[PDB]
Amino acid sequence: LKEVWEELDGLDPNRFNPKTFFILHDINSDGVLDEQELEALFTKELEKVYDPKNEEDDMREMEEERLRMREHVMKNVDTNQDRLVTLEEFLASTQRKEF
Repeated sequence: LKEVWEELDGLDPNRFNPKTFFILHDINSDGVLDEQELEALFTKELEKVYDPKNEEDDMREMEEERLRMREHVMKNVDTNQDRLVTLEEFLASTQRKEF
């Protein structure tokens, strides 16, 4: 097992791969993400950072953050505004570098 300090050059043709991030987030494997998948993805992100329990206060003033994501995604990713995002139109919002 010779680890050795690896050193890529020219940047291997292994371009990024946003396609997999779309799969891992596809829980019901519907090929699309609706307001029910983003609803759970926002409340859960707080689980990996905040720390709720049985109190009602710290989870209100910061509410400005939940709207910050629900809006930026619904505004910067919504392609044909159908509350539903398909893999096709979604790739565009990303693939189209000029944007």
